[PDB]
Amino acid sequence: MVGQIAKEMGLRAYIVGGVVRDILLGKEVWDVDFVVEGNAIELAKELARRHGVNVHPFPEFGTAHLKIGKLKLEFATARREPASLKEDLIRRDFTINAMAISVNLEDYGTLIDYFGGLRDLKDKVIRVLHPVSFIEDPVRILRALRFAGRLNFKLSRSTEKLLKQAVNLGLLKEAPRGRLINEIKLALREDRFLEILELYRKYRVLEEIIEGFQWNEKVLQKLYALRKVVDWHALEFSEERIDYGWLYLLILISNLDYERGKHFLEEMSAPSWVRETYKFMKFKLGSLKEELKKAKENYEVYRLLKPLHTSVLLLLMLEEELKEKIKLYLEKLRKVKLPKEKIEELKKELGERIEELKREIMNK
Ligand SMILES: Nc1ccn([C@@H]2O[C@H](COP(=O)(O)OP(=O)(O)OP(=O)(O)O)[C@@H](O)[C@H]2O)c(=O)n1
Repeated sequence: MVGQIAKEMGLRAYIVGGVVRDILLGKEVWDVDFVVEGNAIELAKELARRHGVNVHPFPEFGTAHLKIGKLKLEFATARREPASLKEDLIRRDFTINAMAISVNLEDYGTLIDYFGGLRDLKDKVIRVLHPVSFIEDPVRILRALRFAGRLNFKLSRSTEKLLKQAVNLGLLKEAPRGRLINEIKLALREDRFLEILELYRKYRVLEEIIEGFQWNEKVLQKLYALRKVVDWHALEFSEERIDYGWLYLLILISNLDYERGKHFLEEMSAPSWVRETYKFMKFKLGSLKEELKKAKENYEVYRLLKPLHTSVLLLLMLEEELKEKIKLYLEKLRKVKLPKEKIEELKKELGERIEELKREIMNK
């Protein structure tokens, strides 16, 4: 599609960055990013045209978003911020993000590796292009680790020292907060997110990020324990799933104050029930686990756990004692139902009698 228009336009168009990586590693992505030696916006406009699909150009920035099918496309004009592709690439973060694939019909299919992105790709390694890089875009500090987390990669040695420097230089602080919180967000959407936390703690990045936070053993314990819990509840109920990353985020801010914590979650654009989970854990959780343990009958447990959110329950499973309790609630007590004739006999106040029959049959 693009290669042919680039012929008609006599341009050169390339697939660039993570997408390429995702391809070499065989991930599927319908979000595809290009860099153009030529006018990108018009290439986009003609692609859209011939497909007859709506396209949004961005004249100021010089890019265009357009969506072919459920597949998404963003065309960007090459820039050094003319510019050779190698210039567009050399400004990027990591070797494995620095590659490109030709849609140009002559070299079509070609992986373009200047900095050894493929070499470094097989070697399972996070390597920046140049050493100033961290200073250039400090958010990368996380992304690096993030990559290393998701794909199980090691930092380049030089990269390692570079990163510890940058961290230590508190660049992590002086970077605009918005991009950082953005990153942390995208980090906690990860399946490998725990390993990312391993790297976080390793470089102590979080201490340069959130106000008043530091790491303690118990936190880590309950974090791993959380991974077990999430593994399990994800296994049993496939329809009951939530985005679990938040939990771990929460587990970090637990020892923190409620003021700075809720400020931080609102800062994290945490969903309502998330910040609500923060509030309920900060305030009434002690009484919660107490009266949960103070409940002798299965139905009392039922009446205690009903109004509350699921994530909160998942958080309540961390205590060894309450494990079998939550197991009973989730697998049994909440599964019990009722016939007709009896209801009609209670009808001859109703919900009273129903709650009563609940209390009666549930205890065993
Ligand atoms: N802080 C950043 C953000 C991104 N990039 C560059 O931006 C491109 C893609 O942006 P991004 O989507 O953030 O990185 P991806 O590798 O595509 O990973 P993902 O799709 O998950 O975001 C890559 O070439 C990368 O080099 C960068 O150099 N520094």
